[PDB]
Amino acid sequence: ATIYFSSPLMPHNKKVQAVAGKRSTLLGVAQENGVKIPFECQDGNCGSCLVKITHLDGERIKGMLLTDKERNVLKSVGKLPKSEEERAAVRDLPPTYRLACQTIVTDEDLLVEFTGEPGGA
Amino acid sequence: MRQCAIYGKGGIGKSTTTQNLVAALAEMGKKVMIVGCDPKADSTRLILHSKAQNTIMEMAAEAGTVEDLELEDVLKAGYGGVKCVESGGPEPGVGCAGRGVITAINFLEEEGAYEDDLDFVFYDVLGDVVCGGFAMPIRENKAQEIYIVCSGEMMAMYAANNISKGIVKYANSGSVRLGGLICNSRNTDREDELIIALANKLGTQMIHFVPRDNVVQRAEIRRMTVIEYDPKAKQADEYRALARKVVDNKLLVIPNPITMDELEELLMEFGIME
Amino acid sequence: AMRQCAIYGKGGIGKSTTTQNLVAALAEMGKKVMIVGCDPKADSTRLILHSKAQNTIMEMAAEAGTVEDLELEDVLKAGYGVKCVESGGPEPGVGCAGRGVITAINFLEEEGAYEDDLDFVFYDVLGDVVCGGFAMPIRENKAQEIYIVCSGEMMAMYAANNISKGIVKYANSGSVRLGGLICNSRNTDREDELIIALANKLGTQMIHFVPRDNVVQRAEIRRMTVIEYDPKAKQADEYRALARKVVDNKLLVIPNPITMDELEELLMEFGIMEVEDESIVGK
Amino acid sequence: MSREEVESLIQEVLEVYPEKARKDRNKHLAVNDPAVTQSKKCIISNKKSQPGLMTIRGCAYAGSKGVVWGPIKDMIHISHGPVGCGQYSRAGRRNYYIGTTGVNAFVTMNFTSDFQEKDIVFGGDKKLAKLIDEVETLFPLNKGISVQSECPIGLIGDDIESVSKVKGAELSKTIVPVRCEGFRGVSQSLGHHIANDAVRDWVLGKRDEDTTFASTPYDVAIIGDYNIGGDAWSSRILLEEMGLRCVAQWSGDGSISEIELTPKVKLNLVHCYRSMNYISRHMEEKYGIPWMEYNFFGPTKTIESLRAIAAKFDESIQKKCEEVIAKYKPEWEAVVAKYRPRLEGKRVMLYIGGLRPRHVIGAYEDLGMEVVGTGYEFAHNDDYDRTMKEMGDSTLLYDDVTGYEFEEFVKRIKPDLIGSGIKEKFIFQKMGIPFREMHSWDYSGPYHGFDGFAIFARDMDMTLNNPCWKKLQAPWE
Ligand SMILES: Nc1ncnc2c1ncn2[C@@H]1O[C@H](COP(=O)(O)OP(=O)(O)O)[C@@H](O)[C@H]1O
Ligand SMILES: Nc1ncnc2c1ncn2[C@@H]1O[C@H](COP(=O)(O)OP(=O)(O)O)[C@@H](O)[C@H]1O
Ligand code: ICS
Ligand code: CLF
Ligand code: SF4
Ligand code: FES
Ligand SMILES: [Mg+2]
Ligand SMILES: [Mg+2]
Repeated sequence: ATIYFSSPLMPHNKKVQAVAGKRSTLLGVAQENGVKIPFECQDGNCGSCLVKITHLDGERIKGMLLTDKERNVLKSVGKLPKSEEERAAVRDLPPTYRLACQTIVTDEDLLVEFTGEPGGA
Repeated sequence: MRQCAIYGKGGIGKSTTTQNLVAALAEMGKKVMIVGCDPKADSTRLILHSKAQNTIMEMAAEAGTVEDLELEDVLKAGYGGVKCVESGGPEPGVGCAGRGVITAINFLEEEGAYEDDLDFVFYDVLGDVVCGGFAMPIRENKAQEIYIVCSGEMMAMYAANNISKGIVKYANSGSVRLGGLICNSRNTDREDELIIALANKLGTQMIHFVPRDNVVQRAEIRRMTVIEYDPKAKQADEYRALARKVVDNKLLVIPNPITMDELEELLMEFGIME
Repeated sequence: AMRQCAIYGKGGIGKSTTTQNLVAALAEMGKKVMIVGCDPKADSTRLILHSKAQNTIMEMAAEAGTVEDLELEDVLKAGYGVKCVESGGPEPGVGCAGRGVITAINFLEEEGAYEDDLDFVFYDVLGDVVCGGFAMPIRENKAQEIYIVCSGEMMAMYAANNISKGIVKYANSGSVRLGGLICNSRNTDREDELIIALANKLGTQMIHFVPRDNVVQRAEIRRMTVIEYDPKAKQADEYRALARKVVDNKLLVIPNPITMDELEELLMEFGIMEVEDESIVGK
Repeated sequence: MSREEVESLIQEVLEVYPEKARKDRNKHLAVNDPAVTQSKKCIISNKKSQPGLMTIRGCAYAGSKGVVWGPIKDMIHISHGPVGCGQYSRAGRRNYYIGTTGVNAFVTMNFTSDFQEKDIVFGGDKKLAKLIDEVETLFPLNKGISVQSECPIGLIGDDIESVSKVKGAELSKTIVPVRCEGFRGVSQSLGHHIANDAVRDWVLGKRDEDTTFASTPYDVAIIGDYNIGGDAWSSRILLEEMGLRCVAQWSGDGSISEIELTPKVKLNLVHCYRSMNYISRHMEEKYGIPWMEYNFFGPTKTIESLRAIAAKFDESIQKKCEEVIAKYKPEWEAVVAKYRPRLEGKRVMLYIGGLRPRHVIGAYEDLGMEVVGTGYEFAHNDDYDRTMKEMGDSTLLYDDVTGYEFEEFVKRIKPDLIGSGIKEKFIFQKMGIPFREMHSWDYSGPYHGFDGFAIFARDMDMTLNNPCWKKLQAPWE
């Protein structure tokens, strides 16, 4: 799995290959590769690791489970429209916004954007 | 059904003046809503008579999630007319400090606590920095009317300017408008006509000038409002007059943000700073 | 050869003057110091550069399109033998208020301004609410020693408690420690021993007590530090002693959180707030 | 009837749970209103099971290996991890097929990586590569390999994608790495989705160049029929008698060649919408292949589906469909005439995994039974919108029902027949209530088509009207 990290804080987007389905989440692959995404909790409630996820290969989209904690934190930041919630509940499709500490790496190429700010502007 | 918000620097009597305004609004047959976004949950202390109202997010986290949260567990009506809700805030350094407002207001519309019995809904938002949840009521157009609490201190004027910039930025999104300026008084000279002049250059009106009085501290020890403590107190009549001008205020304008140098010029011409 | 320092506390405390007069006393020492104003007001360099206001980093970014094209010399201005930068805040209501902080320090680290050519580095940071960018130095271990400018006001107590909670939160993955508190007088009878009490309960010491002096405005009118104005005045001696003990602070302790119930009692003990009782709640 | 009695029943059932469990479970029980089109305002589906409530849901590995990938015969499926997972899923499902075991077919055999402590500590990539090599040497005839990951594979962080690519390049063989860890997802639905995604991202893309196949305006691909007891064969013969040509069967008696040839098909007939709607949608989006849902449970549903199926082609297919209907009419007429009077008026509740509760109401209603309660373990909201119309008014609807719950509703309702899985057959059989295994047809079948309808009616008369049900109570009690 290829990941492309992009941010205004980083002069250049970083490309790096990741192992899909590791118990360590995208938070781990961010830490091992010298990319800093603000992290402020170990229980997945702060929401400071909110990021934009884009799957460049639209055909290769992998189903996943949107857990209730991630759902509620996305509601707490507000980055969860009703239609995205319904789509994730029915078709098991990922939403555009994710949390770096709760998103699992899937076998595809992904682009992750962040502003360096905690979730919620 | 009008929605209002107190914006301003902390410690300028936002919670106290707001709560006394609520006490004044309760008696003339009006049912009103109060929620405070201040991270310290002291915005509903005087009405509810509780030592500290259990805020939304604390008992949402203890109950696992906000879905397992009941409206009755947070919607406490210390007085018959008015109900009281506290948004709360996270631990310092844990995420954005304004998402508590997000969750509180979202849950409030989800359970429909705004139904068929509301005359005024009034929020107490920290106006030191408008960002995230603090800037939110400007953004989704939830609060139609905004009132700014200020004093003669320069940081109060700068905070009011930041509020003006924020509302100007989001004027086209909705009917968010500045209904006027209310200024509490510290024991310093040449104050009321100052804030009047700030309103004059802001394009807005000055609502009322509330002074510093002794009865407020006694009410603080009592944990009941001045109007509930001493209805004959001149400060109680002052709060009643303030409330009746809020109800009878008609003009809602788009403010004009003011630069640093002109603010400084007013400050030196009044001599508040050298 | 770098000691990294942060100045914290509520807004309207008077910390920004404290930082600039403190930096000027280090200039008399001849220490090469850095001042970074991480405050949206963008005024923490007025009394050093004799200017109206330093042009912050994001104004350079907006006039130049991107931050990368920015040169070091326009951002950093050398006055009183000390170099100055200012971060500021974005337009109020969009994004994070501390965003520029993230824009500033990172860019500094990118341009080599943080390389060890200075004795001391200070960040004057608004500490009213602990938020991303405002808490970024505590998190990314960019400020080794933290000092709180706290007055005898309830708000100052609450802000100091929140900052100490932040430091103790990041007190396991970094060397961010709290040196002590600095007291700026608000003409209160019992404020000095009050902040003494919270220093003791917090597990730390007082750095100094700053008295309310009228010469501060007389120095501000020319946009200069009190040290340059009247080096023979007593306020200059107070700031010099504060600088000497700032250099000589060896107590960098992990603070102890204090409950709000105890904060209420501490204000009641120093007589600032009257004696509350449960049988006098209904009238 | 007695809708008020139903909601009072669910209130009196939900009291024993604590506040969290009670509040969560109250969203998963409802009274059917056929006028409702959006079930989201009446029933909540696809949620995590409450801990410690004796749930019936499986794992994603069950939904992928034991449901989708397993029926394929010419490929070898490797349970990557410990020993229990494959062992409990070995030949426990009656996905019938034709072939020779251990030589050219490997459905009813268990391939596992046999993980031990060192495998967990150090990793299983090299062991997986050696296992792939040993599979190639011991089994030359097989057309391909799939590697189903289990919970430890995902938890310890092995790279099965890289080893799959490397070994497939080395041996010129199709290796499909599928990540179906049991903790992934709340039920078998995510297993279905993961298996579908793996099928899409490996097999479908394996050949796009080939055109050597001769197509026909009458190419139809069966989707989501697993030949449980021979269901897919009956559906296929019914289709071929109508004049069409069945190219692909997914996945009962399914072959990898059929899977690869499927995109060259004029029309897709999806049987199980839940398990295989994702691939149907992907096919429609990419190849422009139209797909639609058909039901082959009971004569009425079979006739309706056959007519709708013939409606998509020229008049010759419609004439052949009418000929088939006329030919097969007397058989099911005789079956109905024989069995309906013995079967008239009985009430039945159902609880099966997905789309089976809604598919078989027609067969029950044809024989005079009525469904009073139904529900699903893992169906989403769309299946509920589809099934609300097919059920009568004031009937029971449940999602992820628990053992205590289901026991209380059956005790109060007192039906005459209950169709559910093995895990409830013997808890309900000791209460003196007839029970039918609705998953494996109780080692019988098939139930599709008229031939399977005859089996269905015979088995239901056999189970319901048995003397053993009259002797549960001692004569001296
Ligand atoms: N009209 C008044 N007269 C005297 N004191 C006042 C008046 N209004 C506010 N205050 C004082 O201002 C302080 C600010 O209180 P509060 O509103 O709770 O904090 P904040 O202003 O941060 O919301 C209170 O301690 C109160 O004693
Ligand atoms: N040592 C002092 N003695 C008297 N007044 C002071 C002193 N320090 C600051 N002040 C006053 O406090 C006011 C605001 O302080 P400032 O430094 O702007 O606060 P902040 O640190 O929040 O920016 C100034 O106008 C100044 O006159
Ligand atoms: S695939 Fe599914 S549990 Fe759709 S996992 Fe399960 S052979 Fe059931 S209700 Mo066994 S979603 Fe098929 C099913 Fe239905 S194994 Fe069979 S009967 S129609
Ligand atoms: S939910 Fe699914 S079936 Fe369960 S383990 Fe997980 S992948 Fe598998 Fe097999 S091995 Fe035994 S039974 Fe489990 S405990 Fe470890
Ligand atoms: S948006 Fe405001 S409240 Fe939120 S983290 Fe940034 S500064 Fe703090
Ligand atoms: S680190 Fe707090 S939610 Fe991810
Ligand atoms: Mg307050
Ligand atoms: Mg300042």
